[PDB]
Amino acid sequence: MKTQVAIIGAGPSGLLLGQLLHKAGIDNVILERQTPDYVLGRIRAGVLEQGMVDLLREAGVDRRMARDGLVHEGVEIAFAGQRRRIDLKRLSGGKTVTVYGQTEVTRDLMEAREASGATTVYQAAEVRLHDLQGERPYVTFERDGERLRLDCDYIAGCDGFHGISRQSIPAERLKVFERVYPFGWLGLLADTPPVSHELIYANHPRGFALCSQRSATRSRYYVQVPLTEKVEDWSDERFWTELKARLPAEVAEKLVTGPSLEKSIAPLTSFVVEPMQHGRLFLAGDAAHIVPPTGAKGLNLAASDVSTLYRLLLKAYREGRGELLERYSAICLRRIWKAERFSWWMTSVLHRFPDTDAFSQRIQQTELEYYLGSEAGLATIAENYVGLPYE
Amino acid sequence: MKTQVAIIGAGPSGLLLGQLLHKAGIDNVILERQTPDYVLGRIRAGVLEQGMVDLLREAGVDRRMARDGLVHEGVEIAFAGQRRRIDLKRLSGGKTVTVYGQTEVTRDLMEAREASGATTVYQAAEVRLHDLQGERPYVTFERDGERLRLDCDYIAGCDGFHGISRQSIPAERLKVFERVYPFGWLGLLADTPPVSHELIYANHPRGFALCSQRSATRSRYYVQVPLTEKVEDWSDERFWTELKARLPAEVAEKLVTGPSLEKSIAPLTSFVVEPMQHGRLFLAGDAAHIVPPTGAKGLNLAASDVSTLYRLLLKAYREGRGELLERYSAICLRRIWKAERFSWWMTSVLHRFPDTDAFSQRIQQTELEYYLGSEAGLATIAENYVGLPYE
Ligand SMILES: Cc1cc2nc3c(=O)[nH]c(=O)nc-3n(C[C@H](O)[C@H](O)[C@H](O)COP(=O)(O)OP(=O)(O)OC[C@H]3O[C@@H](n4cnc5c(N)ncnc54)[C@H](O)[C@@H]3O)c2cc1C
Ligand SMILES: Cc1cc2nc3c(=O)[nH]c(=O)nc-3n(C[C@H](O)[C@H](O)[C@H](O)COP(=O)(O)OP(=O)(O)OC[C@H]3O[C@@H](n4cnc5c(N)ncnc54)[C@H](O)[C@@H]3O)c2cc1C
Repeated sequence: MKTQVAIIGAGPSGLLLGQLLHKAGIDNVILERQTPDYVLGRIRAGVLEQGMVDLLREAGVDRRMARDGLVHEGVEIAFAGQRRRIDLKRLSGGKTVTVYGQTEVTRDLMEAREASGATTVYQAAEVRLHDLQGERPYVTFERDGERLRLDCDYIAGCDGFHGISRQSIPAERLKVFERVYPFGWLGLLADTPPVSHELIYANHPRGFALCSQRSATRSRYYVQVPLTEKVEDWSDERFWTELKARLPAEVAEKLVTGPSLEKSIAPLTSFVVEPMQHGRLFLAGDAAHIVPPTGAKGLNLAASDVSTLYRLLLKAYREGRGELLERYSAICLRRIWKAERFSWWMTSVLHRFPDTDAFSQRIQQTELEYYLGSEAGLATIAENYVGLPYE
Repeated sequence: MKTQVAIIGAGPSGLLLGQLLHKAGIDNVILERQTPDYVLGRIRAGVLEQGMVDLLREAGVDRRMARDGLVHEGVEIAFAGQRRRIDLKRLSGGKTVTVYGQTEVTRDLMEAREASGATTVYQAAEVRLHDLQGERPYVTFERDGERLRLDCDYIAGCDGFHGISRQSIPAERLKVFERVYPFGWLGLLADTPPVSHELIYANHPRGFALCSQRSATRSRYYVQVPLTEKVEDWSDERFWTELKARLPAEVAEKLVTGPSLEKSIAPLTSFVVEPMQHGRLFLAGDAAHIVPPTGAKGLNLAASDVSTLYRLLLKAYREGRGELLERYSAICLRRIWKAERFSWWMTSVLHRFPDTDAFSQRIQQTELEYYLGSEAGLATIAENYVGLPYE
């Protein structure tokens, strides 16, 4: 079989890229290792930037989002017995963020792709990339025991952190920057109304806690935990008790608890690879970088990578300007490093780090007091949170 | 002998406090371990905040400063082959900083004190504090072999980092926060015109460099060096060569070099003690806290401590409101921690740290790119640099 753009991965990056290209008349095939069900089971993201919201509209998949998404104008940070609200809207110059589950976005894209008739191969096993530096690269995979070959012009590696694409680039061509945090986030999804109409990030002596939501009757909560913890050691009962201990009293008493629909631990890490391309292979999303969830940037960076790749591919196909593709990495990395810096900052001021001396603890506390008390300080948080401009 | 306020230390803190109190009619005695000459030999500070400038006027010692000081409206940061100017004036809402040597400020204060006839005892050896928690504390010292006693109501410890005052407070009453940096600043004072009309802080792969000044014909330069260095290993020739290697080409070629009037190494440290008082003893300046020189806050924090102590002492004596003195520490510490956080931030983004991984190096570079490229980011630097409001 042959196509123009082969896409490895049917997570949000691959689906979004596939939809945008399909609409512009550029044929693409998506190869996914898992089943549609497995992909739909991943909870993940809840916060979307306006740029991503606009990209969904451009891809014509925003109906359900416009109806069901919750536009947030502010966010709250609680520390040392204080609760400070950051008016994102006022401080960023009118921008806001939208709360809409990653599961929902993925479902919308999958339904749109299914309807268009564009090619998608689930359970595509043993994907291998070939002749990346040639003019005719190809992808081989197994479907029901038989090895098939897919010829194409370009390959978009949208296969996440553990994908085959980043592994297909000669190791000596890549420079990796990585940082592993000494903690993870234990998350719990409950069919209960959220404790607040806005998100609450809490810095507490026992560790970080976050009150988020999915809708008016579905909440998502997180608590920082050591990497040595096992989810089976955390009953719903223990989670609720611990969550309450980390929140302000007035917030903790209005908390409606309930059984969990989902519970899991996500370890925190930062990861960046430079460059993000090799010959005809271009990496996008988690395949090229990981950000700790504290700043809500992961999916949102996947969106800007895809927006950039789609626009460069359009010029290559429609305008015959293939030279512009060499610029992909430089353009993406500028935004990636700034989002990484913000996600790192947020993580360092909201979490409890093991083996922290007295000086560092005081500085951490003073960072919050200063940034949340100064108009200039609040503005740096707000502009980064709503998301920096796309290039 | 008897006095109202005994002041330990004739550095800028003690002299400034002594002058303000004398003018308000509150008698004070200053005890200094060294000679006037030794004190005058310390180069130190070059940058003053507006609050300190205003306090000098209030103390009636601003003539020479108003004539000789240089008002700066901006400052420059050079990194990765770029030179970025921070318009302090525009970004802070009209505030600026004044460049006037600490040696000059000290000389002005010493001449003013000498003229007023207020008591100052130089070469006051073996100073000891007594009955701090009593209603009648006293100070003993030796002058020309004979031990004298000085009775007083209050004692102001303005004796710097190695003073006797902080050592006179029961160790279990104090909580110390400290951080030692793995480098020092090798400074050089030259009788040459400065390379720029504004300061240049430079982050370079070889390490930090700073281009400062004292007047139109006297410059002060610094380069970051390991703590294992000896000033005798650094000839003027080696210093100039190294300085040039760390500055942008265009700046390095306009550099007028010359023999040094003074050369010394200052190690970098952060130090805070809580509280800053014990009974009738109140600590001010370096006796209570040390900030790395990167943010130019040391002398400037000494000024706000003194301004607060003077105003509280005025109410105690003039208005009989002695209870207000219990508030000294809380008021000072709020400003101290914010200046410490800024001095720490400045130090971490401008210096080369040993054993820094690739991720940290990129984040350091991105911090500069973001803060110097965003209006909100530039404003946080500017408002902190000109100095946060006095309480
Ligand atoms: C707890 C948590 C909270 C988060 N919160 C937020 C938030 O609020 N906002 C935000 O912006 N981000 C958030 N993120 C991040 C966001 O979820 C991710 O960045 C996003 O999933 C990345 O999308 P992707 O398509 O690049 O990769 P993925 O979602 O990992 O999808 C990659 C796909 O490729 C498939 N694949 C893998 N290997 C192969 C192969 N060899 N062959 C073929 N197919 C393969 C995989 O099965 C998968 O379907 C959060 C993440 C977590 C863990
Ligand atoms: C390289 C460098 C650059 C700097 N640059 C700046 C700048 O640009 N701007 C800024 O704000 N700050 C700067 N600082 C800091 C500033 O110099 C100090 O914070 C300031 O000297 C503190 O004043 P002080 O009076 O509290 O203490 P000091 O200046 O140390 O004076 C204390 C006095 O007490 C005396 N004393 C000591 N022990 C006793 C005793 N036992 N009995 C009696 N007398 C005693 C000492 O001899 C001394 O005279 C810089 C510092 C350095 C090292």
